[PDB]
Amino acid sequence: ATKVVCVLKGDGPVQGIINFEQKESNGPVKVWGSIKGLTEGLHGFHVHEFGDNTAGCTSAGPHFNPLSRKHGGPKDEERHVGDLGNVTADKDGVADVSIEDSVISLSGDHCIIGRTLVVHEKADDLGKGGNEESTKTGNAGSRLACGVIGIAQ
Amino acid sequence: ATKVVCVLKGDGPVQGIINFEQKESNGPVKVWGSIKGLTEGLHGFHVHEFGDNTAGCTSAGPHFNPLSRKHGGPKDEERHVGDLGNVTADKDGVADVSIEDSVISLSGDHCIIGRTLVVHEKADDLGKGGNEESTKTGNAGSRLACGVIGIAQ
Ligand SMILES: [Cu+2]
Ligand SMILES: [Cu+2]
Ligand SMILES: [Zn+2]
Ligand SMILES: [Zn+2]
Repeated sequence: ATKVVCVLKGDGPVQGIINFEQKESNGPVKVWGSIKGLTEGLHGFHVHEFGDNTAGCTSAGPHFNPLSRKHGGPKDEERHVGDLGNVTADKDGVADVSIEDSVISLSGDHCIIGRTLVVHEKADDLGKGGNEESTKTGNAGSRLACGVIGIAQ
Repeated sequence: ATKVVCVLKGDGPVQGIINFEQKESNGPVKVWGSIKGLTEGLHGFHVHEFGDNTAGCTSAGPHFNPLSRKHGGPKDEERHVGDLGNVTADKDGVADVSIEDSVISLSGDHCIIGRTLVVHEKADDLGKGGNEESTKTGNAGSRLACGVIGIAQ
């Protein structure tokens, strides 16, 4: 794949549009877009395993993790494929998202197409929280909005 | 893939859940589930090209058609990959979908993961309407509900 898009929606005010682009079947994935409705500050931003919206964001499952690693930040060697870290919302509740990641992919074994993008209630502690939950979700809390990742024109 | 799912939602009362399962790469895809809120009778049922929900079902674009063929019914050689024909709603407004198709796939060039499933306003004429629109959309009319096709557990 080359271009993909995800529309985040939830039961609250959080909504956004996140694009993904991958020039090469191997490489870096550019991820960008905007999310509104958020409390100012850091929010966990992850690719969850299943593109299943049958029970809202809950049915998305845990973080996409085909290498069976523990949770971390995007720069850690130890992390889930789906660990994209935090995004930052401004005082207007708006997160201008721009991330480049070489672990997720739009092709191959780490393909995230058909999976779910989630934006969280609180900051992802990137696996340094000192408890089991930190090693699973970064303590990012509830899922405020999500969308299935789909193929874009 | 083995298993994928799609949650259909739209601007009106149509909603449903559709499952797709494929056991061999080859291989035939079983499609099944329930759609409620429909007018009794025949409704067009297609996989559209983009998993892009940015502007409702409109942004899903045209029928998935990597072979650049004309619109047909699922039994036709001449058809788009996305042409699943009609589903039938009963007098309760419920379409209990059960289709088997070996043109769509959950992998390879005809993969529908990350594309959009749509259920339409009217019957799909299966490319037998005698006008240009018939050879494109089957004259199935408006898009009542759609969802991105996602990976299920
Ligand atoms: Cu998460
Ligand atoms: Cu259609
Ligand atoms: Zn994680
Ligand atoms: Zn068609």
